[PDB]
Amino acid sequence: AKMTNGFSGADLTEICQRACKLAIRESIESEIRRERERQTNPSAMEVEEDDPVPEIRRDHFEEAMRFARRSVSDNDIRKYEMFAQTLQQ
Amino acid sequence: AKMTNGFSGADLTEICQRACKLAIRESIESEIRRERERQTNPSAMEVEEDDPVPEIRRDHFEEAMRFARRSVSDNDIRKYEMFAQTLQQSR
Repeated sequence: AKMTNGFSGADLTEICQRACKLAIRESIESEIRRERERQTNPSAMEVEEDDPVPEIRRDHFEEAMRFARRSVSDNDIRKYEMFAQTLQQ
Repeated sequence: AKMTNGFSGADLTEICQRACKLAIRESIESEIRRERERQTNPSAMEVEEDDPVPEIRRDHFEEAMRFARRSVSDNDIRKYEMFAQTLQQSR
Protein backbone atom coordinates (compact mmCIF):
# COMPACT_ATOMS: atom_id res chain seq x y z
CA ALA A 1 0.00 0.00 0.00
CA LYS A 2 2.81 2.44 0.86
CA MET A 3 4.36 2.15 -2.62
CA THR A 4 0.99 2.44 -4.40
CA ASN A 5 0.07 6.02 -3.50
CA GLY A 6 -2.45 7.45 -5.94
CA PHE A 7 -3.62 4.08 -7.29
CA SER A 8 -7.30 3.27 -7.75
CA GLY A 9 -9.00 -0.09 -7.33
CA ALA A 10 -8.78 -0.94 -11.03
CA ASP A 11 -4.98 -0.69 -11.05
CA LEU A 12 -4.72 -2.91 -7.97
CA THR A 13 -7.03 -5.49 -9.56
CA GLU A 14 -4.94 -5.45 -12.75
CA ILE A 15 -1.74 -5.88 -10.72
CA CYS A 16 -3.27 -8.86 -8.89
CA GLN A 17 -4.50 -10.34 -12.18
CA ARG A 18 -1.13 -10.09 -13.96
CA ALA A 19 0.61 -12.29 -11.37
CA CYS A 20 -1.89 -15.10 -11.97
CA LYS A 21 -1.18 -14.81 -15.70
CA LEU A 22 2.55 -15.24 -15.06
CA ALA A 23 1.83 -18.19 -12.75
CA ILE A 24 -0.33 -19.85 -15.42
CA ARG A 25 2.38 -19.30 -18.03
CA GLU A 26 4.99 -20.88 -15.75
CA SER A 27 2.78 -23.86 -14.93
CA ILE A 28 1.86 -24.51 -18.56
CA GLU A 29 5.44 -24.23 -19.83
CA SER A 30 6.60 -26.60 -17.08
CA GLU A 31 3.84 -29.06 -17.98
CA ILE A 32 4.76 -28.91 -21.68
CA ARG A 33 8.44 -29.50 -20.88
CA ARG A 34 7.49 -32.46 -18.67
CA GLU A 35 5.29 -33.86 -21.45
CA ARG A 36 8.15 -33.51 -23.94
CA GLU A 37 10.57 -35.32 -21.63
CA ARG A 38 7.98 -38.06 -21.15
CA GLN A 39 8.05 -38.55 -24.93
CA THR A 40 11.86 -38.51 -24.99
CA ASN A 41 12.19 -41.02 -22.12
CA PRO A 42 9.33 -43.54 -21.86
CA SER A 43 8.45 -45.01 -18.45
CA ALA A 44 10.65 -42.38 -16.77
CA MET A 45 7.62 -41.01 -14.87
CA GLU A 46 5.62 -44.14 -14.05
CA VAL A 47 4.83 -42.63 -10.64
CA GLU A 48 2.54 -39.59 -10.76
CA GLU A 49 4.93 -37.01 -9.34
CA ASP A 50 3.09 -33.99 -7.97
CA ASP A 51 2.84 -31.08 -10.38
CA PRO A 52 4.25 -27.66 -9.42
CA VAL A 53 2.09 -26.24 -6.62
CA PRO A 54 0.29 -22.89 -6.85
CA GLU A 55 3.63 -21.14 -6.23
CA ILE A 56 2.29 -17.62 -6.50
CA ARG A 57 5.60 -16.41 -5.11
CA ARG A 58 7.23 -13.09 -4.27
CA ASP A 59 9.06 -13.10 -7.61
CA HIS A 60 5.75 -13.49 -9.46
CA PHE A 61 4.34 -10.36 -7.81
CA GLU A 62 7.65 -8.52 -8.25
CA GLU A 63 7.64 -9.11 -12.00
CA ALA A 64 3.88 -8.53 -12.27
CA MET A 65 3.78 -5.12 -10.60
CA ARG A 66 6.80 -3.89 -12.54
CA PHE A 67 4.20 -2.64 -15.05
CA ALA A 68 2.38 -0.43 -12.54
CA ARG A 69 0.12 2.06 -14.31
CA ARG A 70 -0.87 5.45 -12.90
CA SER A 71 -4.35 5.23 -14.38
CA VAL A 72 -5.53 8.49 -12.80
CA SER A 73 -3.57 11.68 -13.36
CA ASP A 74 -2.71 14.32 -10.75
CA ASN A 75 -4.52 17.41 -12.06
CA ASP A 76 -7.89 15.70 -11.55
CA ILE A 77 -7.48 15.78 -7.75
CA ARG A 78 -7.03 19.56 -7.72
CA LYS A 79 -10.09 19.94 -9.96
CA TYR A 80 -12.21 17.85 -7.59
CA GLU A 81 -10.91 19.64 -4.48
CA MET A 82 -11.56 23.00 -6.15
CA PHE A 83 -15.13 21.91 -6.83
CA ALA A 84 -15.42 20.79 -3.20
CA GLN A 85 -14.11 24.15 -1.99
CA THR A 86 -16.69 25.79 -4.25
CA LEU A 87 -19.30 23.67 -2.46
CA GLN A 88 -17.84 24.69 0.92
CA GLN A 89 -19.15 28.12 1.91
CA ALA B 1 -31.18 37.15 11.29
CA LYS B 2 -28.48 39.81 11.58
CA MET B 3 -25.90 37.06 10.92
CA THR B 4 -27.78 35.76 7.82
CA ASN B 5 -27.04 38.65 5.45
CA GLY B 6 -27.23 37.64 1.80
CA PHE B 7 -29.21 34.44 2.48
CA SER B 8 -32.06 33.05 0.40
CA GLY B 9 -35.21 31.50 1.81
CA ALA B 10 -34.26 28.02 0.60
CA ASP B 11 -30.88 28.32 2.34
CA LEU B 12 -32.59 29.27 5.60
CA THR B 13 -34.98 26.32 5.29
CA GLU B 14 -31.99 24.03 4.71
CA ILE B 15 -30.25 25.48 7.78
CA CYS B 16 -33.38 24.92 9.88
CA GLN B 17 -33.65 21.34 8.60
CA ARG B 18 -29.97 20.67 9.37
CA ALA B 19 -30.32 20.86 13.16
CA CYS B 20 -33.13 18.30 13.25
CA LYS B 21 -30.75 15.76 11.71
CA LEU B 22 -28.34 16.33 14.60
CA ALA B 23 -31.24 16.02 17.04
CA ILE B 24 -32.28 12.66 15.58
CA ARG B 25 -28.64 11.50 15.58
CA GLU B 26 -28.33 12.39 19.26
CA SER B 27 -31.63 10.72 20.17
CA ILE B 28 -30.90 7.47 18.31
CA GLU B 29 -27.34 7.19 19.64
CA SER B 30 -28.48 7.96 23.19
CA GLU B 31 -31.24 5.36 23.09
CA ILE B 32 -28.90 2.73 21.60
CA ARG B 33 -26.44 3.45 24.42
CA ARG B 34 -29.21 3.25 27.03
CA GLU B 35 -30.46 -0.10 25.74
CA ARG B 36 -26.84 -1.23 25.84
CA GLU B 37 -26.90 -0.54 29.58
CA ARG B 38 -30.25 -1.85 30.72
CA GLN B 39 -29.90 -5.11 28.79
CA THR B 40 -27.27 -5.99 31.42
CA ASN B 41 -28.85 -4.47 34.54
CA PRO B 42 -32.55 -5.43 34.59
CA SER B 43 -34.76 -2.37 35.17
CA ALA B 44 -32.41 -0.21 37.24
CA MET B 45 -33.99 3.25 37.10
CA GLU B 46 -35.00 4.64 40.49
CA VAL B 47 -35.81 7.98 38.83
CA GLU B 48 -38.19 7.76 35.87
CA GLU B 49 -36.84 9.33 32.67
CA ASP B 50 -38.95 9.08 29.52
CA ASP B 51 -37.77 9.51 25.94
CA PRO B 52 -35.76 12.78 25.91
CA VAL B 53 -38.28 15.48 25.01
CA PRO B 54 -37.17 17.60 22.01
CA GLU B 55 -34.84 20.10 23.68
CA ILE B 56 -32.56 21.17 20.82
CA ARG B 57 -29.87 23.25 22.50
CA ARG B 58 -27.98 26.30 21.27
CA ASP B 59 -25.09 24.01 20.32
CA HIS B 60 -27.14 22.45 17.52
CA PHE B 61 -27.91 25.86 16.03
CA GLU B 62 -24.26 26.90 16.40
CA GLU B 63 -23.15 23.77 14.53
CA ALA B 64 -25.81 24.26 11.85
CA MET B 65 -24.89 27.89 11.19
CA ARG B 66 -21.19 26.95 11.13
CA PHE B 67 -21.93 25.45 7.69
CA ALA B 68 -23.91 28.12 5.84
CA ARG B 69 -24.10 28.66 2.08
CA ARG B 70 -24.52 31.95 0.21
CA SER B 71 -26.42 30.43 -2.70
CA VAL B 72 -27.23 33.89 -4.05
CA SER B 73 -24.05 35.40 -5.47
CA ASP B 74 -22.85 38.99 -5.21
CA ASN B 75 -22.90 39.49 -8.99
CA ASP B 76 -26.46 38.24 -9.52
CA ILE B 77 -27.82 41.11 -7.40
CA ARG B 78 -25.78 43.58 -9.44
CA LYS B 79 -27.09 42.10 -12.69
CA TYR B 80 -30.69 42.31 -11.45
CA GLU B 81 -30.18 45.93 -10.36
CA MET B 82 -28.70 46.73 -13.78
CA PHE B 83 -31.71 45.15 -15.47
CA ALA B 84 -34.06 47.13 -13.22
CA GLN B 85 -32.26 50.35 -14.15
CA THR B 86 -32.47 49.37 -17.82
CA LEU B 87 -36.23 48.87 -17.41
CA GLN B 88 -36.50 52.27 -15.71
CA GLN B 89 -34.50 54.09 -18.39
CA SER B 90 -35.06 52.43 -21.78
CA ARG B 91 -38.84 51.96 -21.72
